[PDB]
Amino acid sequence: QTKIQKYAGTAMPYPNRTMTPFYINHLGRHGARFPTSRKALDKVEKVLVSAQQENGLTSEGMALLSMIRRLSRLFDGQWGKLSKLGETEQEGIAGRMIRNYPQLFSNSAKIEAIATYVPRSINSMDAFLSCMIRHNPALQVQRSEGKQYNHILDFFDLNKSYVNYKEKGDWLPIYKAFVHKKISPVPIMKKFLLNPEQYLDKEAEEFVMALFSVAAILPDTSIPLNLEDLFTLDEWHRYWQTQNLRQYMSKSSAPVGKMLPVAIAWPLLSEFIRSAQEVISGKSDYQANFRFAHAETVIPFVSLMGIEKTDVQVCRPDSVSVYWKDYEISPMAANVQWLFYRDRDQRIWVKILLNEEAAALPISTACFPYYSWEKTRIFFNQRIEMAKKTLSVFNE
Repeated sequence: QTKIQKYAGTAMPYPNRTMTPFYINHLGRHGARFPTSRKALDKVEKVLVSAQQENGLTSEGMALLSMIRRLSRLFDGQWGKLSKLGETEQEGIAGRMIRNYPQLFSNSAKIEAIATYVPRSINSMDAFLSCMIRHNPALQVQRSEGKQYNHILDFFDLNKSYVNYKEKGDWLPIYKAFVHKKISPVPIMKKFLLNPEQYLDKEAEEFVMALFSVAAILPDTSIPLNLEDLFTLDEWHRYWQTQNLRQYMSKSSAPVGKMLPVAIAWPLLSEFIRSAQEVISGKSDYQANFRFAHAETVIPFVSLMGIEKTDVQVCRPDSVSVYWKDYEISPMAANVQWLFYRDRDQRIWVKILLNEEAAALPISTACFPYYSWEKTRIFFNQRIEMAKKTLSVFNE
């Protein structure tokens, strides 16, 4: 809601969200989590400590060093864990689902959930499922997780050409030029350090970006401490535009990526269609399929679906933030739900929810937000055919 929250990008907490379908196809990111890496924290601490050693800290810098050390102790042994906020995010998504559609989860409905091998995704799964079961203990639940789901939930680690692009592709120099252009370190470091002009641009920029990283993740930890006022609103705006661009080029439909980051999600799109077709035909009689994974799963998946705006190909880096916004796609606990309906004449309609808001597809319908399942499935199969055609070029 607030501009400052939006500027946390994919580190933004799930936004406030406070007739009846026969099936629900779901994919959700884990809820809000702790930082996964101590790298930014340690870099901020090294710079401040070393400055404290040469009498180079302002008053606010000494206070900042004290605070950073406290965070280091509070984060210790918590890295990457689902936070209590992340638990409550899952409980709200689950709870709104069962209260919006209780017949679907009535009687002895059958649901299945899958997660990656990552504990925060599993703990998110269970927070979600415990809510379901508390509301209806007569639910039939199948719960599984692990590397057997790597191909549909973890494709971003398995595609060699994509891993190479992610680690050393042409988006890197663009991203680094964008950072140098958008971030002025010296005004920020003046708050904390005497003589910030004595710092080289490279270390000054690594310090500032590391500091942003620490401030950006703090609201996801449930620790009652905040660091947003380390920076002005305009500085957060600029930092966000750089992180938004990094996500868009490394994981979404930027021209520099040639759709390789998007194409790799096709097995999940294929899996989504198959599980719906099996429910529709009666081969399966699950009332819902839930899947718990990561931003790296959701972002290319939403782009591959073609949910409008999310697969735009912007040639100019400075224009991306106008057209593609990562906090509207992959906040914490980001999720995609497909709701299936059968009408009076047994026709099948699908409604697509991104973060619980109706999403548009570039096909026609006479009753938005409801789309013809036949037309939608035909469109998704074309998306998969295109993704495979893309992948045939980058076969390494």
